[PDB]
Amino acid sequence: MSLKPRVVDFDETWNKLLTTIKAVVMLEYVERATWNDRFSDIYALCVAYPEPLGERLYTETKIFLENHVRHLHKRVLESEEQVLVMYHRYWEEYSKGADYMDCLYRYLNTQFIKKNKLLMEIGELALDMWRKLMVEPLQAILIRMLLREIKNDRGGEDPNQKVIHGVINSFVHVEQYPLKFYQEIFESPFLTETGEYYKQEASNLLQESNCSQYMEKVLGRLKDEEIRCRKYLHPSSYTKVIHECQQRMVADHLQFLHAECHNIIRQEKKNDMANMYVLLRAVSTGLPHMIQELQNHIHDEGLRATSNLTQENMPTLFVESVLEVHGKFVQLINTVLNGDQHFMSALDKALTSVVNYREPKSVCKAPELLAKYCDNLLKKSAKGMTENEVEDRLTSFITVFKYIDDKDVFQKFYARMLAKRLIHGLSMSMDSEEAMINKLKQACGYEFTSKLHRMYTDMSVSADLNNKFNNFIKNQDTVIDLGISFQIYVLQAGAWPLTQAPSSTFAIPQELEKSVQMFELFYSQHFSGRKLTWLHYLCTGEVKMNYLGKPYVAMVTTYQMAVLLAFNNSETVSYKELQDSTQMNEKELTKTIKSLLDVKMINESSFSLNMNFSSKRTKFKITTSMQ
Amino acid sequence: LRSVNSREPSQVIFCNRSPRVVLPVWLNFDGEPQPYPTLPPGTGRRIHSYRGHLWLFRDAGTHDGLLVNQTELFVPSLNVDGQPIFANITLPVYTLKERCLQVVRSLVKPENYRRLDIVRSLYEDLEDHPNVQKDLERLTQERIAH
Amino acid sequence: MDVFLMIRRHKTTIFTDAKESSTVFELKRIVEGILKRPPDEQRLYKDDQLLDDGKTLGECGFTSQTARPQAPATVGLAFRADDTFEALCIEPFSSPPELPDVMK
Amino acid sequence: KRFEVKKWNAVALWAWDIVVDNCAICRNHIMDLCIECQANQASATSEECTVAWGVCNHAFHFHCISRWQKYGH
Amino acid sequence: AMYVKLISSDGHEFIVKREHALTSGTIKAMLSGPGQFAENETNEVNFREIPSHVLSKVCMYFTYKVRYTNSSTEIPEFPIAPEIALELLMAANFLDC
Amino acid sequence: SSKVSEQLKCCSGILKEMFAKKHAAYAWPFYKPVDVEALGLHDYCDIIKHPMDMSTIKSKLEAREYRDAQEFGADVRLMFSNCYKYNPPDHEVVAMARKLQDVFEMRFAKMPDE
Ligand SMILES: Cc1ncsc1-c1ccc(CNC(=O)[C@@H]2C[C@@H](O)CN2C(=O)[C@@H](NC(=O)COCCOCCOCCNC(=O)C[C@@H]2N=C(c3ccc(Cl)cc3)c3c(sc(C)c3C)-n3c(C)nnc32)C(C)(C)C)cc1
Ligand SMILES: [Zn+2]
Ligand SMILES: [Zn+2]
Ligand SMILES: [Zn+2]
Repeated sequence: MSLKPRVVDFDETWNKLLTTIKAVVMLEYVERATWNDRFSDIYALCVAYPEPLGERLYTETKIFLENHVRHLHKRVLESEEQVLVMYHRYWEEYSKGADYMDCLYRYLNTQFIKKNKLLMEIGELALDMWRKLMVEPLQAILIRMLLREIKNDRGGEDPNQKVIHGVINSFVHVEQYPLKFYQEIFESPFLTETGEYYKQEASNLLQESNCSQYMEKVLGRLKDEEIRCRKYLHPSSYTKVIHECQQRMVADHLQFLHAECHNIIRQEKKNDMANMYVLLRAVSTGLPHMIQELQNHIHDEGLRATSNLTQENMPTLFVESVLEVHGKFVQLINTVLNGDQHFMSALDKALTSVVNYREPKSVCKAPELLAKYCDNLLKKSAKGMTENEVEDRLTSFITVFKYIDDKDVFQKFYARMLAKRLIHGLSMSMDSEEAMINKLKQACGYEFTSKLHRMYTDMSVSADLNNKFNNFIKNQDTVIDLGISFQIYVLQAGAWPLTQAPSSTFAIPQELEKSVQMFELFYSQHFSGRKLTWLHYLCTGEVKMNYLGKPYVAMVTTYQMAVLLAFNNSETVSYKELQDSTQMNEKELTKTIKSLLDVKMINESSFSLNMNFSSKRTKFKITTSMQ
Repeated sequence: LRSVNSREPSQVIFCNRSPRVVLPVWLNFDGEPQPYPTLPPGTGRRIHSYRGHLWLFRDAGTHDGLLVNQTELFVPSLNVDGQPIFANITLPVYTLKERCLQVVRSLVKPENYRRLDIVRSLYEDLEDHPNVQKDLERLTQERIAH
Repeated sequence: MDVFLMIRRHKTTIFTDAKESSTVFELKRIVEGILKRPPDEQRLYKDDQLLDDGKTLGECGFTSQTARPQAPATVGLAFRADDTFEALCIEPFSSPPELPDVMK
Repeated sequence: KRFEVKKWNAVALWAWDIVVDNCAICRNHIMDLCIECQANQASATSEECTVAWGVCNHAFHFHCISRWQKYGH
Repeated sequence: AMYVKLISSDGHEFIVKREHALTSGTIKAMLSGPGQFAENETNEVNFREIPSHVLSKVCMYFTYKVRYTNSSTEIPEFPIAPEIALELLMAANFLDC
Repeated sequence: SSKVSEQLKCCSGILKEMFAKKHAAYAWPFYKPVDVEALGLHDYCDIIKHPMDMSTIKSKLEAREYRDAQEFGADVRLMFSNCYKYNPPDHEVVAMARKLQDVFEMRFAKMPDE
């Protein structure tokens, strides 16, 4: 049709509109005639001419809404023996009457507020009023029934999940037009009941069970409480209930928990430790006392274990103790309690206390011990390990010694020791030394090994510039002959220490003197690294004398060889003769003389050459003492 | 509704298919917009403007707002990559409601507003429509909801 | 293409988006879907020249190139009436009055 | 008395030598660094940003000397 | 139902959708209140105060809006006739959807 | 061919120094055609009849159609003076044009002969 305008009759229109509202809301399916006539009547009422009829029609609708609220309230008040079920059913009936909300009253939704506004919301206000008429007076009964059902479920009976959920939902769902309704309706009483229950349960359990039993029962109860909160509430307050229970049970007993935690940690009851750590992790104050006790116990155990070290193998014992303690503590803590960075810091502090414990009456030589341990692990005379094992040991030692006090002292000791071990001809692998140095340089910084770099560049600069001069000689004019190979390192000369300043000018054998002089003559061209003093205390070699009982020359140092090259003048000499020929001081002269006399190399002091010198090995060396 | 006085060139002319004459709103030092010359429906208008400027499209002979590039207004950008671009013109959700309000305002002069065979709701409530400062402020009211 | 159609017959009313390249037989199938009267008994005509179900939307000249966006495309509707197809009958709509004494 | 051998090790060397010439424009120490050349008392790497010109008797501060013989430091 | 049977008072029977106008949340919410439910749901609409040609043009416009609501294709303008402007003004001021 | 000129090299250097971000922020519209039909200036070109810009100077210097840096100076003077005669004497436009021309001259105050 194409319907022209019309004049409406208020009374008949209201009667017809009510006759459709009743058949729609009342859970009844009505004829298509009424279905189609409802909207037509509504429009005819809303289209009054030549004036408005809103005030009247809207007043009638509002009276209808108030009547619905009051009638629902009374019908529910008929619910004495079925309060909760009746409340749920009536709320569901109203919710279904609104769930038909895709039918008619969009005009009511959006043609009144924008007729006297920018006085409430219409459908939301209808829900709120229906709650006021029945819910607003019956809140006592509804809350009481909910609490009774919760208590009964806590006792062992089966509750009414769907009814509980809907009854809880509606009151918050009153106003759409956000946490006002629900967060002001249920959260408070729910949390209050949960807190009372948790307080009673914790008070009973604290005496009804031991620490581990209480912790396990509390974990199970917390899981059950989370399940119940999920079943009977939304995520807006589940955290509130859980936190209230946690404060009641795992919070109020923090002091007793820490009192037992000393023994718990000292007993390493993995399950109990995990339970305590979990219960205290979310708590502000749960960590500190346990962390302190654990750190103290670990440090004390490590120190006590290390006290029994055998004098022969001190570095090995220290390394083993540190590795064992660190491994056990890290494994336990990271397996039990989610890996607290506070636990990592406490482990670092305990390890530092263990390592930096220096006995009174002596200086703490831990860095020197570690450096010597690394040197021994890299040694070529102590078999039992592989190169990969050495690399792993260095990697472990870096993280172990991260907390050693004497960093600079350890560095200087290692530098001197490696300098000696390379001066002696024992560094079987500059690459293995460089792997240890790679650990030390990935850990100790760039300045940590700038000195090592200089010392290496010195072994080279000597190697490099001297080789250049030797090559220039190989391209030179005159002839040359060696008869004895040799090697040297004087380069950029400030990497490793040999720091004893000279005291007496050295007069060494012309044998090596010629090599030194030719080296200087070929070398003095175009380089500059170190320009330091003499670090040449390492002079020695051999010569084969076909004039003794047989040709036999054993290891002899530079002083002894120079004295014997003074023997290239006379075989019998007094002390003054050897002293002058060597240019050495009194202490070195006496030491060399005694060593040469007792070593079978010789036989108001006087000395003579040995013509019958012999030993158990035809190749034996007069030793240098400093070793 | 106050344009940005960047002075950084934005080399673009917006292809505006407005069926009337194209004289959109503009920006002043404090924000004063003024009409512009005629750009008819289908063709574009070319002018160099200032970076940071926000402007939209309307009907030159209707005076009603049609969302700037369908949005609030074609927006301010600087000159990088040197390419042309524009915030073109287009209707809002093409409303028979606005069409009827403006049709009443057109078939009856602005002095013919409260004179239906009806009561005095049409003029204000529905045909209190096209205006430059109004359209601008109301689009800005949307953008204040935003 | 989008051909705009609106069929007035008796007191009926129907509309859709009509394919210009598709079939008037498709239009009849749509009419069957909308009315419970398959294209078998349906009969649509652009004016009086009968548009066979083989004649597409462009067979009548009404397409999205000329179809009215604010008003539907003219369409006549005649259905099957027992042993014959009742002729197309569409009367005129409401009568419009003149303009007010000050608005014309 | 007998020695028909060759197999000493020996040593004598090492010839230290600082930077060489007169490098005054602003041009701080040729053997030290400039103001910012060697004002870095925690450093000695002046000796590697050093003061020399070439093999032709040049020297200066490190940076403003290079951009302004010993291979020394 | 397939269609939404909309008929005015003056004789004819017609069908129009609401989802088709959903961009018209006007339609989406005007079909938005008290429970109207039957097993044979076909969206029947009986009113006695609407114009016929106005309803037809409004149905065309509703199809347009349901095709253009977030659609990115070409769009025409709003077609109206100069016979019902005042009635449309009152009707809109009542509807606002 | 063209035997390179020291003035031409200094002109390339001046164009470079103009290629700094400092100058384009005010003479950037002059680095390209100040449209005569851009704002309805049917008489802008009638008044200024020597089309030129920073790009004009760059092109006249790169193409090798200029005799020396005096030509670049003359072109800069022509462009700046046309802008000034287009603008009034009480405006920021005069301020900017004078700033640009004076800066050009002062900076040219450091290029010697070749
Ligand atoms: C013929 C036509 N048909 C269809 S549309 C059209 C048409 C299109 C554009 C124009 C001119 N453009 C405008 O009116 C633009 C369009 C829109 O974006 C708004 N608008 C403005 O100019 C606005 N202006 C601004 O936002 C900047 O405001 C500064 C006010 O002065 C603008 C110009 O003054 C009025 C006329 N005078 C001139 O153009 C002198 C000219 N100005 C300028 C000039 C102008 C402004 C600034 Cl900030 C700097 C230089 C100028 C040059 S060369 C050059 C490249 C320019 C830009 N110049 C020189 C050299 N000497 N004189 C000039 C407005 C409305 C405030 C005047 C004229 C007609
Ligand atoms: Zn100097
Ligand atoms: Zn430097
Ligand atoms: Zn020289």
